[PDB]
Formats: sequence, C-alpha cells, structure tokens
Amino acid sequence: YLSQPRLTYKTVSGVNGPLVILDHVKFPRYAEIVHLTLPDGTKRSGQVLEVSGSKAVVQVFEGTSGIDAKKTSCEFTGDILRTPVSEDMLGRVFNGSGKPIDRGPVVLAEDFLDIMGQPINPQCRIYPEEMIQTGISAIDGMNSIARGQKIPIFSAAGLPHNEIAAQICRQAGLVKKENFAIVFAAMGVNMETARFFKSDFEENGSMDNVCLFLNLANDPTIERIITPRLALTTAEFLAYQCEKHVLVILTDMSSYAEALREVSAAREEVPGRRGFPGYMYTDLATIYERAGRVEGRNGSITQIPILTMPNDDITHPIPDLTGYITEGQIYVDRQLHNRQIYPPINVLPSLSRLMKSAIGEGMTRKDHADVSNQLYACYAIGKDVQAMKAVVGEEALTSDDLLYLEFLQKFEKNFITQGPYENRTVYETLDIGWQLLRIFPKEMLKRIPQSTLSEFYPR
Amino acid sequence: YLSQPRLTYKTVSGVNGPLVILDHVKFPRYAEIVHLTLPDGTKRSGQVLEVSGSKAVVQVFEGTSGIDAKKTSCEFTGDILRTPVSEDMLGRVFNGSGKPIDRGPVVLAEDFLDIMGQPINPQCRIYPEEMIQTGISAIDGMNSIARGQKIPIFSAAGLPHNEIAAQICRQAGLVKKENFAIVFAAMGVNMETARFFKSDFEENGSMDNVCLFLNLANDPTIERIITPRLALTTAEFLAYQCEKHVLVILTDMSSYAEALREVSAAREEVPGRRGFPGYMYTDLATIYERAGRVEGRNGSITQIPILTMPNDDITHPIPDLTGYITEGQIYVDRQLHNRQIYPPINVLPSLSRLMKSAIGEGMTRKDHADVSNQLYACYAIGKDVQAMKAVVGEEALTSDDLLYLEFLQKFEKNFITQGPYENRTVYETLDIGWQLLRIFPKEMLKRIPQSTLSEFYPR
Amino acid sequence: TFGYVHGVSGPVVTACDMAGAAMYELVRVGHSELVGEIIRLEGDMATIQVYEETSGVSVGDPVLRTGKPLSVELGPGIMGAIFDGIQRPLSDISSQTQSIYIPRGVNVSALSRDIKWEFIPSKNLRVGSHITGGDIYGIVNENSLIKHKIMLPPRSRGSVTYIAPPGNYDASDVVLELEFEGVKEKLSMVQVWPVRQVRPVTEKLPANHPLLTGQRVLDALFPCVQGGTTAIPGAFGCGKTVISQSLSKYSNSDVIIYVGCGERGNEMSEVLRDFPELTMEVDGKVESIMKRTALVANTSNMPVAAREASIYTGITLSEYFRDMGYHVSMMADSTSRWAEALREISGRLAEMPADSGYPAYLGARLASFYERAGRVKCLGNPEREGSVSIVGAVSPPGGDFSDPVTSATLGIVQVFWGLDKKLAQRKHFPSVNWLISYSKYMRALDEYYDKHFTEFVPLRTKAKEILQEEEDLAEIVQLVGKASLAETDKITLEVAKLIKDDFLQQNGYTPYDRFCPFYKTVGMLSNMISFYDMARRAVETTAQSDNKITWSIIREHMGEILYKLSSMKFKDPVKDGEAKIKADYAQLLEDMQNAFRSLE
Amino acid sequence: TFGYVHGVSGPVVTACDMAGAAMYELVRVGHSELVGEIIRLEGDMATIQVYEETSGVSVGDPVLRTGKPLSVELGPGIMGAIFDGIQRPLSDISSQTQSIYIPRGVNVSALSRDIK
Amino acid sequence: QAAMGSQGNLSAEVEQATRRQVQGMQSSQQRNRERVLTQLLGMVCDVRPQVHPNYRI
Amino acid sequence: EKKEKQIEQQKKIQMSNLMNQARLKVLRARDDLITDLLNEAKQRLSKVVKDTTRYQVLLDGLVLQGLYQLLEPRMIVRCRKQDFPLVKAAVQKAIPMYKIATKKDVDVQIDLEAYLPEDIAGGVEIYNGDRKIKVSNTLESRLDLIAQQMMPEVRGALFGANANRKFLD
Amino acid sequence: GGLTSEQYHSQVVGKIGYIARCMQTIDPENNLKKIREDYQDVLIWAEKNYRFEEILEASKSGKCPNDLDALSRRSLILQELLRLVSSISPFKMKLDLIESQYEKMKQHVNLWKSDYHVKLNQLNQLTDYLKNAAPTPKNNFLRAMTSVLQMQIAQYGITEDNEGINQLFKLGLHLLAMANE
Repeated sequence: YLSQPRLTYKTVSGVNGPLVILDHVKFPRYAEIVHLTLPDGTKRSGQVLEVSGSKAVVQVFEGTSGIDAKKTSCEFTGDILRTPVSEDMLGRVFNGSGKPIDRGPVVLAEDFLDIMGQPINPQCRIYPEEMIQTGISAIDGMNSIARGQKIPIFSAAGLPHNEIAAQICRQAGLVKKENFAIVFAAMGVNMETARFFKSDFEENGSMDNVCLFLNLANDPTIERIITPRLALTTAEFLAYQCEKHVLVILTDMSSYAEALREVSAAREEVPGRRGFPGYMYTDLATIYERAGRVEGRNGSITQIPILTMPNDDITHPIPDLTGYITEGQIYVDRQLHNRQIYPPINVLPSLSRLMKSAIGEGMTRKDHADVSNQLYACYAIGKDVQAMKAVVGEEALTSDDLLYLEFLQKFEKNFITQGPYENRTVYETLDIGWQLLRIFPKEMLKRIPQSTLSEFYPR
Repeated sequence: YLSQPRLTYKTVSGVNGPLVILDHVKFPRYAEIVHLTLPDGTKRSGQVLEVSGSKAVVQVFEGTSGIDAKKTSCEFTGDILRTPVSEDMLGRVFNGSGKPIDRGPVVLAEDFLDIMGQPINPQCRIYPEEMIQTGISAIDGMNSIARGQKIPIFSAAGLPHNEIAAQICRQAGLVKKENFAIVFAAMGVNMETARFFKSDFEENGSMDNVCLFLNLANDPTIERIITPRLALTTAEFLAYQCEKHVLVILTDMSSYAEALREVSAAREEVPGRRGFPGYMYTDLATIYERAGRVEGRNGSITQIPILTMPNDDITHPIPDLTGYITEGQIYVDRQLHNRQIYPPINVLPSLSRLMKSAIGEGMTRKDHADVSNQLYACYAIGKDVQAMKAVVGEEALTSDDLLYLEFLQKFEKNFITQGPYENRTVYETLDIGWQLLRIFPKEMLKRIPQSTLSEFYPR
Repeated sequence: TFGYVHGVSGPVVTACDMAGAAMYELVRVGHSELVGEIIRLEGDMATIQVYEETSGVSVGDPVLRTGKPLSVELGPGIMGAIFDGIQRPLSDISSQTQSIYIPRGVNVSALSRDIKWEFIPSKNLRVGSHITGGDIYGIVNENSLIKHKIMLPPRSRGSVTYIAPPGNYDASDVVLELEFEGVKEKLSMVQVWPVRQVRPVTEKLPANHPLLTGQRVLDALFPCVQGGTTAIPGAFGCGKTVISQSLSKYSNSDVIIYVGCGERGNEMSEVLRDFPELTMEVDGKVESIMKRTALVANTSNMPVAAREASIYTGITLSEYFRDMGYHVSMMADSTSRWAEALREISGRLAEMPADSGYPAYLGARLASFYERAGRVKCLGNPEREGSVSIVGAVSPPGGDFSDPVTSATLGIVQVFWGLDKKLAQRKHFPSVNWLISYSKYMRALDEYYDKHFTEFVPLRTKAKEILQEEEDLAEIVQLVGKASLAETDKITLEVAKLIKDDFLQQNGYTPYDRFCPFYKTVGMLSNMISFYDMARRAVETTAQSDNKITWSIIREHMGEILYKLSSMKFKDPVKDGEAKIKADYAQLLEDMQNAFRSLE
Repeated sequence: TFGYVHGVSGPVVTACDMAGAAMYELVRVGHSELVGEIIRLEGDMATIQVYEETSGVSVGDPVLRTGKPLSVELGPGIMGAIFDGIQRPLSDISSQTQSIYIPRGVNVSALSRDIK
Repeated sequence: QAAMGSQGNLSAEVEQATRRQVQGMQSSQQRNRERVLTQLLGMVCDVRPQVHPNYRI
Repeated sequence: EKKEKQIEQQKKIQMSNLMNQARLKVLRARDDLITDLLNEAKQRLSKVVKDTTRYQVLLDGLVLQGLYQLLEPRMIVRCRKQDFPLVKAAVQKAIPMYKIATKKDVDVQIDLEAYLPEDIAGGVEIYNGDRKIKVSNTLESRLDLIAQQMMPEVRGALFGANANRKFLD
Repeated sequence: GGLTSEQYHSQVVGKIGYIARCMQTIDPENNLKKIREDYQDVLIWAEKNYRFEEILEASKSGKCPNDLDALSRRSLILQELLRLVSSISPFKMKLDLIESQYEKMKQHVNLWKSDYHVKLNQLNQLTDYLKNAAPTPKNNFLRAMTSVLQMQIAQYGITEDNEGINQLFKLGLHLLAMANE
C-alpha cells in the first residue's frame, strides 16, 4: 500500500479542451489519477494521458471549464484508477464515476480492482456452451445466446431496444428443461430511459440484485469512457471472485464511442472512418472482451451492449467495429417497428456465433439447428419474392413464390411477433418453427436432412 | 576524378524510418551517396535527400533496421550516384541496386553515368515514326506503338499484365513492308512474377540480349527508387552510345510510387493527392521521359511501364500522372479478364498518341487509320447498345442495335481475344478487323472514306 | 546498459540515455520489465513500442537494453502449445501463476527446459565432419505426428567436434559441438531466430500441389496451393474465421500455425476445445490434430503493439517447420488488426499517414510478410522440400474492399476468396463470392488435375461458365421478369441454383459436410454438370419439334432426380465410405440418363 | 555581391548572407551557376527556386546575386527561334555544344549577337 | 537417343570457345599489365593536398 | 508433335543455360584478372613503403591532405607503430603549411596509445578531436578510391576499347 | 543464388561434405567405381583431408565445384541412391544393379517428381513404421511383406516396372493404412 504523502501541484502550464497540461511533475506516471481543486473549491478528477519528462497531460473527466493556470491545484494519487468493489454493490445506484446517487454510503470496498481489468489468459478461457432462454423466439430459436457471450443489440434511435433488453433481463434463464445478477451501465441516456430501466428492475423484485451505473445526457461526456469500465470491473468481481452469473448491459455504446471520438479529437489522434479514433477497435475490444466463463471459476459475464446505429446504417464505424468484436448482433428493424411488430428483430442480419454449440442434441433439442437454418433460408427467399413482386406484380408469381410469401407473413406474425411479457420456451419456439416450415413440401426444405424431416416434419 | 580522402562520420543524429539524419557534416552535398558500416559490419548505402548547414538526411536504400547512433559509420563518397554501365550488362541479372545476383562478377565499368541522366535537348530529339509490331492485335490495330514511345500498361491486381508484357517483349519487331535489347526493371514484383519473366526470357532464348534489375517484394522498399533509374541509365547507354534499339519494361510504377510516398511521409513533406508527394509528376517524368530517339544516334528507347491501378481507379494519382506524362496507355480490363478474354485490353480507355503518324500509307497500309477509327466507334456504340439491352431488354433493339451487339461479341471474340503465343502481324490484324466491319452495311461505316470502302470492303 | 523512460503516450515510450541502442533492438521497460522494440532513435533517445500495457510506467523507470532483436526460441515443445504474441507460453503462464490472467512482464521461457526429449542423432555425422546451416544433426520424437528434425541454425557452420549419443536430453542440454575458424560453438536443441529476418532457403520452387481445404467452393473453383498466398476479405460475420479453422482442421498440410492476430478471444478456446478431440488417422492409428497444430494468440484486447509480433512469430514458426521439410500452413486470423496496430503506433509517432491513416509502409510490411510463403528447397545437406502456405483473413471496415488493407493485400496475394455479407446473411456458407474471387494457381495446378482428377478441369470451366451466364441473366430477369427467358436460359438459371444451393454452400458444422473430400466434390460437380448437359441436349434437340421439351416438363418429370442432386451433399465420407459415395453418385448418373431417355 | 548556399532540398535552395536581396530576384546557384529565383526571404536567408537540377549543389557554394528579376530578351532574332521555358535558345545550345544535351548552367545569350 | 549427342557436342564446343576467350583476355592483360600499374601507382603516390573549395577565410 | 516441340524447347533452354554459364565464366575470369592487377598494386605499394625517403614524402602529403579534409581545431593522427617517427616528421612539417594555407590554429596529436594494424600497407587515419569524424588516408584506402574510379581506364587499357560504343556522350 | 555469398559458400562446402558422407555410407568398401569416378571432383575434398576453412576458401576461389544447382542435383541423386540401398539394408543389392539404378536416376529430369522417388517414399513409410511398431498381427504381417518387398527390390530395382513390386507396394500400403483394430 502507498504510505507516502501525495504531492499537490499548483503548477498548471496549459489548458486546452479537456486537457490540463501540468508541468514540473516529479516522476509522473502514465494513466495516474489526479484530483483537481478548482479555484472555487469544486473538485474534479483526471487521468494522465501522457508524461514527458516533467510534464503530464491530465484529461479531466468533468471538463476543463473554470480551470485556472495559477490557482488550480492537482494532487496526484500515485496510482492507476482503481474502483472499490464489494458484493454490496448489488442493489445500489451509482453515477457514471461510481459515486453513489441513492443516498447510501460510499462503497466499503472488499477490494480495489483496476478499472481496466486484465485479459483472461486465452488458454484458460472456457467456451460458452450453456444456452440462455431469453424467451424471445427471434433470439432463442434463431440467435440462441450462450451464458458468457458478447451479443449486443444493434438498434436505432426511437426503437424498442430498451424494451427488448429489459425483457431479456426479466426472462433470461438457462434451458435446463440460477438468477442473473445484473450490472447495468447507461451512457448519455435520457432520464426517460434511466427511469424506464430502474422502474423495470423495481417492478420486478430484481432490484435487490441489480447494480446501476448512470451517466445521463447532461452528465460529463469524458466520464462515459470510464463508466463501462466501472460496470465491467464490478461484473468481474462478482463473476470471477464471487462466482455470480452476471448479465452486463451497456446502454448507448454510441454515446460511448462519441465520447471516445471527442477525446481523440482533442488529442488530435489519427482518425479512422467518419472521424472516430484509429484505435476504436482496440478500445471497444477492451470493453467487450470482458465477458465469458473461465477455467475453475463457476461465474460468467454475459454482455448485451445496446448501441444506436446512426441513420440506421450497419456499416457505420460503431456498429461495424462492435460486430467485428462481439459474438453477434441482434438487429432491431425500423421496417418492423413501423408495422408495429414487437420485438422488431430482423433475424436475417441478426447473428449469434455461439449458437453453433449452444444448440444441438442434449442441450435444447436436436432439430434446433436445422429449424434455424431452414427458417433463415425461407425468410431470405420470402424477402426475395417480396422484392420481385413489387416489380412484376402478383399476377406473375409461381405457387412456390406464393408459398414463400405465406411463410414470410406467418413467420413475422407468429415467430417474431411476441408479447413483451411472454416467455416462450425453446421448445415452444421450435414447435412454431416447425408449424411454419410445414407450409412447404419436404423437397423445398433443402437444408434439413431427411433423417430430421421424416422424424419432425409429419407431426 | 576525386583524389581527396573520404570523410566517415560516427555522427548519426537520428534514425527515422528509411532516413538517417547526420550532423556536423562538412560541406554536405545534395544527392550525395553515403556508405554506412553498421555496428556489426553490414554495409548499406544511402542518398542524401537534403542538407541544412551541417545536417544531412541520408535516405538509406537497404533500410535502417539495426542502425544505431554513436556506432554507425557513414562514409560520404563526395559524389552523386553514378552507376557503372557496360554493354556486357546485357545478359545479366542485377538486384534493384545494380549488384549481381546471378553469381557473376560486378560490372566492370565501361563508363560511369550519373543515374539521374542528362536531359536531351528537345531541338534534336527525333520524332518516332517506326511502328513496333507487338503482334497483339488490340495494340497494333488500334493503339500501335512507334519505336521510341512511352506506353504504359495500366492494369490491376490479378490481371495478366505480366503475360501481356512478356508477349510484347518476345514478339515485338518492326513491321515488314533490327532486334531489340530488353532492359527489365522489376520493382515490388513477387517471386512468382520475377521467376516468370526470367524463365520466359530463358525459354525464348533471348537472355543474351536482356538485362534484369530485380527488386523483389521482399527486397528493401527504398531501393526501388533507384532501380528504374539504373535501368534507364543502362538503356540510355546501350541506345545512345552503343546504337542499340532498347525496349524498357518497368514492372510496377505503383510499387515505385509507394516507395516515393514512403520517403515523402518519412520526410514529412506537404503531401499531395492520396498521400503521394506533390512532386510525383516531376519524379515520374524523370523516369518516363528518357525514352525516344535522338539525332546522330541510330539507337532508340522504347518504354513500356506497367501500372497496378489501386481499386481499378484510373483517377488514382499514379495512373493519372503517368497518363499525363506518357504518350498513351494500354488498359487491361478486369471485366474482360473475368470473361476470360486474353488479352483483356479494353480499346476504349486505351490510346497511343503516336499511332496517327506511325500508321498510314507506306508504313503499314492505307486503310489502317480508317479501320482503327471505325472499330473504335463501332465498339463504343456497341457498348452503349449493350448497356441499353441490359436495362430495357433485347426486344427494344432495332436491327442496327443487333448488328452492333453482334459486332461487339465477335470483336471481343476474334479481334481482341488472342493466343498468348500467337503474333498477328499488322496486316492480319487489319483483315481480322475488316471481317468484323463487314458485319455492317457500308452506309453505317461513316468514319471510313468511300475511296477506301470501295477498295477494301467488298473483298 | 540502462536507459530511463522519458515519456509515455500509449504503446509508445521514449527513453533517455539510450546512446547506441539499435533500431528494433529489444528492451525491457519498467520495473516489471515490459518488453519493447525500438522504432525511432533520435539524439540519445529511443522510441519504443512496448508489447505490454504501459499504464503504470513512470518517467524515470529503467529501460534495460538487450542487444538482440525480437527473436523466438525455435525448438522442440512448440507443437500443441499456445503462445502469446511474443512467444510466452500461455499454458506455462497459467501453470506458474495459477491465475487466469497474463501478468504484465511475466518472463517465463518460450520452450520448457525441464521436459526430456528423445534424441536420435543423424547416423552419418561424426566428429570432424563438415556441417552447415540447415543440416539435420538429429531427430526428436516430439509426438506421434511430428518427427522434429533438429537443424543447425542458419548462419552456423563448421567442423563437428561432439555429436551427442542417442538418448534423453532436455532442451538446455548441449547436443552438438562444432568449430569454425577455431572458434567453438555449442548447440543445444533450441535455436533463437529474429522474427523480422527471413529464414533462408536454397531455392523457392514453383507452387504445384493443391492445399486441399474441406470447402468445395475453395477446392474446386478457386484452388490454393501448398506454398501459396491467400486472402479471405469479408465483412463481419461472413465466416472467414470459420473458413480458416476448417482449413486448419482438415487439410493436407503436415503442420499448421494459427496466428490468432487480434481477433475474438473465445475463438482460441474454441480451437483448444475442438482440436484435441478432432483426430486424424496416421499409420492406422488415430491421432489428435493438436499434435500438429500450434497456436499464437494475441486477442483483440491484449496489448495492441503485440499484434505485429504475433504475425511475425507465426510466420517464423511456419518457416522453421518448413525448413524441416514439412508443408506448413499459417492462418493469420486478421491482418487488418495488425494494420490497425501499425496505424496506432504511427499515430503515437506522429507520422504522416497514407490513405485512411495507415502508415505509408503498410504495403511494404504486408508484402514482406506474404512473400515468406513459397514452396522452398530447404537449406542444409539432406535435400528437403517444404512449404509455408499463408491464409490471411482481412476484416475490411464497412465490408467494402476499397479499404487500403484489402487493396494492398489483393495486390500482394495470389488467391482471393472474397466473401459476401449478403450470402452470409442468407446463411449461404461458405460465403465465398464466386464472381469476384479468383485463384492465380489454376494454371499451375492443371498439371496435377489432368492426371489425378482428369475430368475436373472441364467440369470447373463449365461450372464457371454456368454461373457467369446466370449472373448475366440476373439483371435481365430482375428488370424484365422470367417470362422472356429462353428454354436453355431457364436450365442455366435452375442448374446454377442447384450448384449454389447444393454444391457451393457447405455447412461446416455437420458430420456430412464438415469435410468434403475432393473425390466427393468432383463427383458432385460431375453429376450436376452432366444434368446440365443432358437438359440442354433435351431442350435443344426438341425446341424445333412440335413436342417441345421445356424446363417445366423436366421439373415435373424429375422431381426425384432434382432432389437426389440436392441431397448428394448429405453423403457422409466416414459413415459412408468412398466406395459407397462414388457408387451412389454413379447410380444417380444412371438414374438421370434413364429418365432422360424415357422422357425424350 | 554574393551569398552562400545554406541548404538544398530538390529545387528549393536556401542561401545565407543574402542581406539585401529582393523577392523574385535572380541568383546563380553553385559553381556551375544554375539560374535561380528568390521566392522568399527570412532574416538574411533567402529561399531560391532553382531552374536547373540541383543534384550536386553543396552547402557553402557561392550564390551570386543579379539585381534583376526573371527577364526575357526582346529584339531581332525571336522569329523562328525555339526557346527553353526561360528563354534559352535550344537550337543555339545544340549548335554551340555540338551535343544532344543541355549542359547544367549553360549560359548562351538568348538572341544571337553575331547576326548582322 | 541420337539427339543426346547434341549436348554431348555443344558442351565441348562452348567450352572451347570459352577457352579461346579466356586466353585472349589473358594475353591482352599480359600486354598491358605493367603500363597500367605504373599509372595507377603514380596516381596513388601523387597526393596534392587541397582544401574544400567552399572554404572561407 | 507437342512432345517433340517441347524437347526442342528443352534444347533451347539448356543451350541458353550453357551460353549463360560461358558468358558469366569469361566475365568472372576478367574480374579475376582485375583483382590480380589490384593485388599486384597492393604489393607494389607495400614495397614503396619500404623506401623510407619516398615514404616520408608520401606521408607528408597524406597527413596534410587529411588535415585539409578535416579543418578541425584539434586532430589525432593514427599510424602504424612502425611508421611513428615518419608520421611525427610529417605532422611537424604539415602544421606550418596548414596554418599558412588555412589561417586556422591547429593542434595535431599522434595516437601513440592506439596504432593501425601492422598488416596495413601504410598511411594515416586522422580523427577530429572527439573521434566522431575520420578521414582515412591509408595506402589501401587511396588505392581503392583511385582504382574504383579508374576501372573504365583499366578496362580500356587491358581489354581494349569496345567496338560497339560509337559515342562517348 | 538467393543467399548471401558467405551462406552460399558455406552451403557449397556443406554439400561437398554431404556427398562425401553419403558415398562413404552407401559404399564403405569403395566398390562403386563408376559412381566414385563421377563424383571424383567433389569426393577429392574428403578422400584428401581438408579443414572447413580450406574448403570454403577453395569454394570462394572456384577451385572446388561451387555451383549449388549442380551440387544439389548430384547430392540428390546420391541421396536417393543411398536411401534405396539403406531401405534394402538386409538384402544388399548387386553392384551391377546399383550402378544401373544410379545411371537411371542420373538421367532423370527431376528426381523429386520421379516415380523412383515416390516408390522410395512408400518403402520408407513401411520401413519407418516397422522401425517402431510392436509385434501385433498387423505388424508381423507388415514385417513379412516388407521383408519380401525389400528382397524383391534387391533383385529388380525401383527404376523398373516390376509388377510384383508394384502390387506388393499397393497391398502393404493398404495394410499400413487400414485401422489397427
């Protein structure tokens, strides 16, 4: 432990954007934390982004407005940013920087965990093979989640992604036919969304078992950089030390990526596409990759990041890099929300990389993979038929195309469309899948092998 | 000659990518050559890119890995880069820097020539008018090459520009109403391509009249800045002093331009389009403009650069500036290559600016210009008609449009398509063009005068 | 000996008092001694890309100088191991720390010095014999598959003075002794090679033998060759990692290195879970492919600067096992991640960028990396031939191939298996886009095809013609409708659909199509192409008749035959023997001919 | 009278001791007296755009100073003349040097003084 | 079987040509060796120190 | 017929290889003769060094030439221990001429603690004060600097002019 | 030559040493007069003792054969012949047959493509498996068939078209590949 009296420097040299460029620092440490007493007594925090001799560039989390040159005082904590973590964090509400905002006491730490975490040794990382029964048909039957997955919800402004995430929270559970401790971290969200999620976890009895980090739209921008890391540090304490099964939700990774862009633009770092920093892949990886099971420890961390595709464009750097990093994406579609389908999940661009082992014989049922693949194929062909009928019209379609159109209609009506409080078991979802695939003769279900068709098709 | 002893400096002040900045240099000379003994005894060489007082920025050819301050000894030669040239450089394989890699001895200098060449007075640069019969109909019949011309082969990743270049090299010769010496500057070419060219020149038994400067892909990437200049210096020696007819094949001006961009970005000059140096036009001009003939001399230099256009974009600075400088371009087209048409030369975006004076009565044939113009016009109208067919269906096509599409198909099939080892003389190319223009009635062949239609059409 | 850290800005660090430190020398930064590599050297200050997170490093920290470049310990104990970017064994770290993390600056050795390996010296060597780089002076029975040939290092030569008797030696034991110019060199079983320097070869032969994947669209339309360079550009979710892992599981390459460069962490555990259970039969005995697979993992969130080290270490290990005479195959799980690492380091250096921020030397780096791939005639006296195939997946941002990394990589590589997000979405896996993809080895390979699988060359030519014709018809059909199609054009469309659905797409996660032997592939294509030929003959020979045969009549008459052509894929090569599969395909051909004769 | 070459970078020379030099004034750079035009001034250092290949210019080379801007001779002899970009007669250079090359720093009067 | 004599003959032929050339070059070298060496050594021994022309003061 | 054509092309490639070997071998013999000439020159210089008087006159010029090439205020002359008296005389005679010609003050020391290898033919290597700049004026260095420049003359003299080189411009 | 000059010349002397070793192993008696006569210019540097540095200097000066293409081709011919004679170890061949095989190999265009090389590879699969295999019925049968095959090759040679050897190759390889159980 650090037994030395920390140094307080009033030697600010320059201030520029979110950066206070301190001078005459003695043995500065990169990534060290600094506590800034402004002239008027207001206290802020900052992270040393760069050290050069006796200089130290402190990126202030709350912003540099009001910072003086001769009067601001900066005490150097001598240590990287550490979060106090204890199981008591379950059932609390903290703000973006981990300070309680529920009129409870500051966390009485069980440990002081580095906010940045450490990468799990890929040799001792255990592959997620246990299925979460989210209850959503569009997920369980066709994008099955595994306990330990990074599977964000790709959505857009105004879409139901909040409702889908809350539903997944309330009805997520293993397909054994234990409760998830939830760590939620909202960034740049509006008070409406903060109230929505808090009131949901209270409407359920879950709030006793939920930890919330809140960084509202009016809260500091630079603090959204550390809010995900606080949440995931708490999740890692719970999962890899307390052996909880933790579900981590990170709301508006878009409002995180924009904070990252602001910091990188202030630093004038090399930009990627559409202005975002060059290392956004690495940074979003540092966030997302803090998920999955581990060897010898019974806990897990299931992430469901929620990010608003800007202009509904999946190629935008945020969704693109999140798709590269994460093990899937559940796609929320305006073209379904406009038709008032809930959940408006577009299975066709949805994906779940760990389905391939979360489903099969043993866990869930042995027709799961065949049904999923054939539903995907039939849905794609139904979209093709819809596209062509707009050109040629109904009068020029063959009976096979009409079969595909009927399948598409009944598939969105019965399979996708679902009650916001309805928990369909994987078996109910698969039975619906078969009731839809029976629209077709065996010969047009070209994915399913005959050993599966002759066993499940007739019923 | 230089008698005064050379100065060796252990004065290296910096190392930065391809550069090595020296300080305390006595009266530095711009473009001077330096020999660097590394700490381990490995000897490299560099060219001074600029001097400022006592400083000198030595762009090292063999890369700067392993170089260090305080122990790398830079010996200043006191003279600009003069290469040894001898006629017996024919039948040799040199690396990019002009050092043997055929296990023969180093060149015994018949003379020493500055590799930056010496500008030829425009008053006495003869205008080339002798057609080179490349044997490829898509060149001879519509983009003919005069002996003394610069005519790059614009191509793209994956196309057979190497095959086209080799065919030109082994088939080129003056029209028979004299043999060539090849100088082949490979830059950034993979071992597959280098071995292909070397094996082809051995297979056709021409090696006694070939001189290769191979800078492979795995060779140092600054060395290809001097490789083409070495090749052109040898070609100028053989042509304007040994009276030979020299054909120069520069393999990837895109690789050379990327070497330029690397040096420029290391120097931190103000960058031009797409990150290339602003002076790339002049620096490519100093490479291309060394073709041609001169008064008094009987020798000549034909020059055929090869360009890999990034993203098939002809607007890219490399091909754009090379088109501004050189007298035409032979454009290899990915679409024709995909449709399996060799050579993929697309006759629409390719032109040879000296064809007009190289062709005609008493040189190839009376009808050459008319046939080339009419083939070009018919091909362009056929491309437009094909684009219409693709949009509104074939039933809207008149008899004229159907004739144009028949011509287009048979033109790509009979006139462009050619065996790699088949060398169609200019006359056979012209007759294979007449057989195609015969598809149209004389009233549609507008660009051919009646006085030639009456003579050549009916046969 | 020591420099002092002068500044920290990320992966880049600047150090005082580094007077004569060479470019790309290897240094230890900090009290934890994070490894790092010098990349600029200004004044007496060196700039260092640290291969481990620098958070916590402070000005004044030591920067110890090791006078050696980034190098790997090549020796026994590689196969079946998983290494981090700079060749620290992750299993050894886990055993030593008994913790689930990679402590910063852990210094565990790359190869165990405690395991006793059986050593059988080359019988002909004796004290006094002349020996040169690449010469094999013994063999280690590392495991059942890999007879690990110990070789003199390149750049080592001389007269032998002691060759260790056959027996059990640990990696630190002196196994050979030689002398040159009177200077005496002791050689253990382990050599050290700088990862940035090409391991020399006597010659680089043409690539002339195919690298059989399990994937039909790859083996048939776009072949790669042992010693060939390949790329797999595709947007996220197009299955490039699955193609790489299937090529790693099932291929005719004696050794495989999977270089895990900056991609998802769970995939290395996927490999470590799957490969031990996957087995290949050798000498009638089943052996796990992990015995011939080696892994280098630098997942996305592990230090960025180490992705470059991961790539170079992978290619160096592959070159080592190529020097043994093996046909190694290296899978670079994403070279765009390494390109992004170069971009980030360049930004920290404040260099002028090329397109989209990449350094001007990105093309040169990619070229020098891919150029280490050819089939070679290995160094040393026992004449050996090996290979290092390279399969570098590319992760173009936004799923477009105008990306600078993909543009360069396609300028460098010889095979391009472009993947299509619109096929991945439909689940048309493998998502190879058959129109833009290509393989420049299709000529070099015909010498092999025309004597092992004679008919396959014309079969492939006609298949590609069919698909191109269907592509041409797609635009007309979309804008005009199917009503205008000729009767032969209907057959082209429908047989193209048959090839797409039942020859090209191959579900790699099923017993019947995880691996599709080449005999199965060529037989399947023969059946489909033969159906195409007979259908066109039937339509063309009766189009002038009053009793015209039409695609509708064929479809109605041959529902069983079309479904059999669609079910050909389901045949299981191990549950159903080669003999049964070939017999069944011939029987389907007979059925098709019978039905055509009975229809016309 | 004259300055000295203080640096070189392609055509952009830099000369010290150019105290009173004027913008776009002509200078002779090097011992071969390559023509150059002052394009910038900084203190007593003048940056020069050199009109001939500078490869070989070295620090310390004299930079002679001519008090006139880039100028063209106008008079008898222009008609039928073929000029370089800066008024050098190419045909007369050829007839004088009896060579097919332009010597670096070749200085021949633009309009022949020997014609009556 | 008869044509193998093609190499059997031309190998000896080209060797003979090389031998003639490697005698011609040696004879010319022996004719001009000394008078080249005297010039080379005299030019080495002729030192003539000089300062760099750009030197001032 | 294609087999026969391929055999004829094998004759083509093999004769090309044989001719390439012949050409490179005659070239290598020529280069070996050049190397023999340069070795003879090296031996002749080693003999000239034996004649002390002419060696003294040569060292005077070598030392003064090094001093002129450096133009430093402090310089260190490194020589073979065998030559130390002669190098001392050369430096003692060079200092006055250096001062008169350059108008610069100079301090020239001899590197008594570190001599050149005795294998050296002769000459001197002059370092600036801090030994970061060297001018090499060993007889081997002069011989190489001169010979590599004179190769065209040596080629023309030993092996005659090139008939095909119709112009020297 | 794609190697550095130093590495190239060390490779040349390595090849000379390896040719010497292969000759000394295949013919410890010095009986293969034709082969030794052909390899005189490379064998001399070992039949007369030299140091590595001496042979390297001679390679650099061109006194030894110093063309790695020729040395590699010749060493490969000798290596394959040694592989044959060693894989036939218990059934030493006739000297006339050995010399005929050597000539057949020498005249081949490219040994690595050779049917001879493939046959030797198959024989080596068998021999290397049997060098370790335990005496289970499969391995006893392979030992018997492989000994018969080695004896037959000792009489007929792998450069010939002997159908007995061909069929035994096929059948023994099938026995090897067939599962143990």
